[PDB]
Formats: sequence, C-alpha cells, structure tokens
Amino acid sequence: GFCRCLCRRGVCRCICTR
Repeated sequence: GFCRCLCRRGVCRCICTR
C-alpha cells in the first residue's frame, strides 16, 4: 500500500508495496 518510485536510466517506475 506504500508507494515508492524506482528509476531505471531515466525511466521511472513506481511500485507500490503493502
């Protein structure tokens, strides 16, 4: 339920975990 963002080579992907 917590959302955090991970970026890879300028491409950001946000991933929610719990």
